[PDB]
Amino acid sequence: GTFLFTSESVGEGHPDKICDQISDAVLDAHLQQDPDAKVACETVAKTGMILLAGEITSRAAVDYQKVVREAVKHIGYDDSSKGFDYKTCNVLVALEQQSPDIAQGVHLDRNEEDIGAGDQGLMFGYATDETEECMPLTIVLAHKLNAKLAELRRNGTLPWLRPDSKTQVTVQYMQDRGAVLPIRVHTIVISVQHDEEVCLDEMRDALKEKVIKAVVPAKYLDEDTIYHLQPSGRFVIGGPQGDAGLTGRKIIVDTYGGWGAHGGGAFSGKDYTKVDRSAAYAARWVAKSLVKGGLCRRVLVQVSYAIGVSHPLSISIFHYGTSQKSERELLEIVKKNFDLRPGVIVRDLDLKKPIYQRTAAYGHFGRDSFPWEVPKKLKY
Amino acid sequence: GTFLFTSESVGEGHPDKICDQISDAVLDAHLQQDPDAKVACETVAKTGMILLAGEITSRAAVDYQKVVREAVKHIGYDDSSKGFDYKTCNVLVALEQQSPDIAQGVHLDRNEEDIGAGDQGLMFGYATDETEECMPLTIVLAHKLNAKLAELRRNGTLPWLRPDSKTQVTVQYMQDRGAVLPIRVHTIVISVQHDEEVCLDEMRDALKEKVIKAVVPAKYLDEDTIYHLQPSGRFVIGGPQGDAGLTGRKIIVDTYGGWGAHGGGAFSGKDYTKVDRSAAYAARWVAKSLVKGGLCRRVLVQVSYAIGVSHPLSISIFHYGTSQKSERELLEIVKKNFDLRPGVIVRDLDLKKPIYQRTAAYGHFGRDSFPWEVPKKLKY
Ligand SMILES: C[S@@+](CC[C@H](N)C(=O)[O-])C[C@H]1O[C@@H](n2cnc3c(N)ncnc32)[C@H](O)[C@@H]1O
Ligand SMILES: C[S@@+](CC[C@H](N)C(=O)[O-])C[C@H]1O[C@@H](n2cnc3c(N)ncnc32)[C@H](O)[C@@H]1O
Ligand SMILES: CN(C)c1nc(=O)n(-c2cccnc2)c2cc(Cl)ccc12
Ligand SMILES: CN(C)c1nc(=O)n(-c2cccnc2)c2cc(Cl)ccc12
Ligand SMILES: [Cl-]
Ligand SMILES: [Cl-]
Repeated sequence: GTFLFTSESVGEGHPDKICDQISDAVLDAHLQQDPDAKVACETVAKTGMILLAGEITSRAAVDYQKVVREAVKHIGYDDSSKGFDYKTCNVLVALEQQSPDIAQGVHLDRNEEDIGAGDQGLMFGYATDETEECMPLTIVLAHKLNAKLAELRRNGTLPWLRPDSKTQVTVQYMQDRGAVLPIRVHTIVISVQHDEEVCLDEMRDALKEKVIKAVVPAKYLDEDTIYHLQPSGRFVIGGPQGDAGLTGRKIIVDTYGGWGAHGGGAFSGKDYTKVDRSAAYAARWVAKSLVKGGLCRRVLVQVSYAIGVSHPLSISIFHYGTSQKSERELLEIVKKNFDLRPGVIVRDLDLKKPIYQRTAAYGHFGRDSFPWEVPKKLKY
Repeated sequence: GTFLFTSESVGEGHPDKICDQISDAVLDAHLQQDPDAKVACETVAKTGMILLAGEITSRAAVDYQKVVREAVKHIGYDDSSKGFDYKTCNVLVALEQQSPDIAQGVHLDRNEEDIGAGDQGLMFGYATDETEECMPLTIVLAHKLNAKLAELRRNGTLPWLRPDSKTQVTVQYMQDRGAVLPIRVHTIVISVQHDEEVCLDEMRDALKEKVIKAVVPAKYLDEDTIYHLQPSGRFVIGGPQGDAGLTGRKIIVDTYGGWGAHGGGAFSGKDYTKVDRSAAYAARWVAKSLVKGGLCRRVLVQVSYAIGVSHPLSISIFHYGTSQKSERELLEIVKKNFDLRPGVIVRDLDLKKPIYQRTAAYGHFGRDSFPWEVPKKLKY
């Protein structure tokens, strides 16, 4: 019954993640002034460049240069020695209003509760009782390794660190009637951008002793655990200079690390009417409510929409064999307890609040008791 | 045992898909001259603009203006009345060489068979016996609906059609010990860009009679099937003008339509050393080989890598209950029959061949007998 499973995560300065965080900084800036802003902000990053491209209709007055540069500053790209600098990079803007054809079909002259979905699409929610926060251990550990690197960079413990990083964790699990039980960590990868002066051995020793041991419980690590630390051997060039980044290119890091499923939609840079985000958050809320409600140990929820239509077109449940109730019965419980119209999700999950930049690194789920992480008490 | 499942697809002129096709036109142009080109070409599309951003090291001499414009011409954006024109759009290039830090850690001075993975990451392959081509019926039908729209546009049957389209199909399935059996089509969505003169009723009638009936077998359609045809009511503005597109924003349309799983990596614009593409193609090849070999009715394969390391870090199998063999036994059969080092996959799947633009619309799998679609005869 033993098997392996692998998940990855990336740091705040990974170029795709920079784009997600800037897209969400833009969204938050609009929502602080206009809770009903319609935002579809894509970000592209390459050497010396942040480009914003997309569609925004809003009553807010947003200074894009300031918002972009402040987000890059927070990430830590503040000097040409690091490969990118918020003070001196190019910020280019290609933003137009939302298509009036989309606006008239989705929200114009619609009662909020009855607003149409902002697009068609499919979305999934997942939860697993293997951790208290109901997330896969593989991705929780991968996120925490990136967070630890940023913590040691910011407190000056390891001043050779730069903001761009990636981690990957392979866990060996056992299973019991579809539930999964972590046994040990089989393999860890860490790659992180660094300065020109630190040597490989110093970095590898610090990554094992100050990063991995500070995050992964010793009970999961043994003589057979495989460590791939700075496996490329050199990572001085990094950030957008090493690799072009785009918004919505880390959708699996944003969600379940390979577990569960994904409908394809990106979260960052989108207001609640874009069901790629709101319905995925609601589906996480449903899945976590079923697991914390004791109805199943693990569960996957699919939902889908048509542009301009409020009610979902389909809802489906997969319990991996971890419920005594059938998937049909669980689906009936979901339909009796949840209303997944976007105009209802916005109220239940408070989705006009400008907390989106906080979601754009380290995963959107299993952290900070955001509304979609607080289970709903189920009646049946 | 009945349940619903939904998948979507998009047309060649969907703005994200335009980007994938241009990224792969660039890759093919390089591979036609330099089979060993290192390509990481992202594309961004917004009103009047194609931007190329990324990293290419190649001995080829490529005329980016010609390659981009020819790809847009093929798609059908050839006039300002359609919202985008290959003859007159802006083509901007932000392409640099591959990072020397990546090159030295991945491939420089390495025997080809022993080249390192071009990045860390996780990838999945999936196959299902529900169709001859071993793909989910939901996504096969969704792709064929987009192909039919492009066919009727190009042959002048429905001259009001434009290249930007989306479709979505919900199938009602039965199940038998983990295998899935399609029963009927529950809901179909079609949204397609159109000219200013055609009315909604004309479009809805043509979509049902000339598109859906020409693709979906009548046995799946009944009095209860729900049709959402042009549900937004108006879609004159389209393509990049209606919505900014980016490479690698249709990764679920490119693969299994929500079924199976995804590791997060985008395919288009990348040469074989980027395991996001090559290892996902090899994992599809493994999954299809297990199903066509009669070992299981449905199967999921995970693989993972570390940058600079040739052998995968992990391989895992999930058979959904559709094999008499355990997942451990199937994994042993996979390890005895396949070598998933990128420098071996390139040879088995002929991945230096410039056929990538052909993969960049209508899904990378279940079509055209590409090498990853030809099962390997298994020994055990
Ligand atoms: C390996 S790059 C993708 C391939 C790249 N576009 C190329 O031209 O080969 C993906 C991510 O890996 C990380 N990376 C960049 N340079 C690296 C290096 N020298 N060693 C390890 N990881 C690196 C960064 O997080 C980057 O965004
Ligand atoms: C609905 S748009 C995404 C949201 C958009 N960025 C916004 O500003 O609201 C996603 C895709 O839907 C399609 N689309 C564009 N305009 C549409 C319309 N008026 N009706 C239906 N689908 C449309 C195109 O394929 C487009 O790429
Ligand atoms: C309990 N086991 C054995 C697994 N549980 C899962 O949920 N999935 C899985 C993950 C994502 C989508 N579909 C299924 C697995 C996937 C693989 Cl490749 C291997 C093992 C498992
Ligand atoms: C056989 N049935 C009942 C299903 N089979 C699947 O393979 N998955 C599935 C799809 C993707 C990832 N993990 C699992 C399902 C997912 C849902 Cl939400 C509902 C039903 C099924
Ligand atoms: Cl990456
Ligand atoms: Cl889209």
